Amino acid sequence: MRGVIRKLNDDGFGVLKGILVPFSAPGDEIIVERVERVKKRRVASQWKLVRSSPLRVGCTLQHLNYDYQLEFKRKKLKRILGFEVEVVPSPKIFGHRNRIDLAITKDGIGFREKWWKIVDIDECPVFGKTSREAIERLKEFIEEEKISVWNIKKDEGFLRYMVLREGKFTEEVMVNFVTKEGNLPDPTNYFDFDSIYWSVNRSKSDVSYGDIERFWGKEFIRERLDDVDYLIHPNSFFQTNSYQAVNLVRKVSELVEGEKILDMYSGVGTFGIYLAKRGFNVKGFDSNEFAIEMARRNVEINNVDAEFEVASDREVSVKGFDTVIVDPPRAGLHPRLVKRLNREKPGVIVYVSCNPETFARDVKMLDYRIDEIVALDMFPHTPHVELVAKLV
Ligand SMILES: Nc1ncnc2c1ncn2[C@@H]1O[C@H](CSCC[C@H](N)C(=O)O)[C@@H](O)[C@H]1O
Repeated sequence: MRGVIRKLNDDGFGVLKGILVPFSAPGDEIIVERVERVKKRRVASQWKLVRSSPLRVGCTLQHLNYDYQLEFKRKKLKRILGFEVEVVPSPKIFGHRNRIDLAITKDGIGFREKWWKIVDIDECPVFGKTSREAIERLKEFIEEEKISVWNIKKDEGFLRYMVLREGKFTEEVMVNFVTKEGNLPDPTNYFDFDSIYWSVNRSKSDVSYGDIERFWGKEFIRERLDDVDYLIHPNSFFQTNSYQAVNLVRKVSELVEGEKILDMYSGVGTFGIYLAKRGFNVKGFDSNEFAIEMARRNVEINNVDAEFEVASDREVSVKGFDTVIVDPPRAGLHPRLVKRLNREKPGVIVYVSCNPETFARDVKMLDYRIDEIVALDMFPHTPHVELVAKLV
């Protein structure tokens, strides 16, 4: 119950002689007051910081100097994968995030702390100054139009979330008001952003997206990575760190070989479209219809020639490609896809993953070795990292 934190575990929690301590730093001198058990482990729920570590300044690592965050990620990857992996710093570590979902509740605007309690905020520094402006306009909108907001105790109220998105390289901003059934007052006199959306979440789930009801201004905003534009819709996924996303698409384009590329699990075509712009012959697949539709829209606005189709990893053919890129969901690569890759043996596989343990698992099953690998800090202030591996 007393001692110095020696390291962080893989979720970012301080390790003191096999008790866990959240938001602690190696080198912290602490006294553990209260313990609790979380999945058969002792977790320090009340502790006293006696001496602060010199490493100190979802953001569970935000109390740590950035260089130490990167050191923690290097060490974690080496533990999981078995060897040193370079970690590329995010070009920016505040203002880098291009989407935030703010809950709008009786007792404040921000996010759940103690799930029943809201943390009220005036700005979100990882998103940047646009959030301060949106929040301040939102308060005026709510106040002057007397808008009913979420009462979390009863789960009643009209307005639930304000989701803010922006293109870091285009300066376009989209705001999306997610509500229950109702009538949203005209938001046009309160916001000056390029796109304003009203979405109605008609399910019982607490979610920060819903059915598109109306938009004012642009139907889509854009983000731009180098010379490639990507349409952003309230309901479509896009890498959340625009600055690192630039390094990620460049890195993928550098690792592929040949001319014929498969962009497997393409989503909205982040890799495939960038590669088509660079002159590759690209086909991409994803099981999500809406994502594929966005990828097709992206092909059009960039005037490239690439094809995207909806298919499951259980069925996709990998025949006839020079490089196959895979960016699988949390489950990793379907076993049938691994069999197909083993049989067809494309010259190069590029595997992108923010789940190092699943990557490590799948690579053992593939008849390939790691030729090159780097991690990109896509997720500053969290324990997560994005790996990009070239397999041959
Ligand atoms: N069983 C399956 N078969 C094919 N696609 C799947 C799948 N399960 C999930 N997906 C898709 O797998 C993708 C993983 S995220 C991939 C991100 C994409 N490369 C981008 O840059 O934006 C998602 O787009 C998801 O819709």
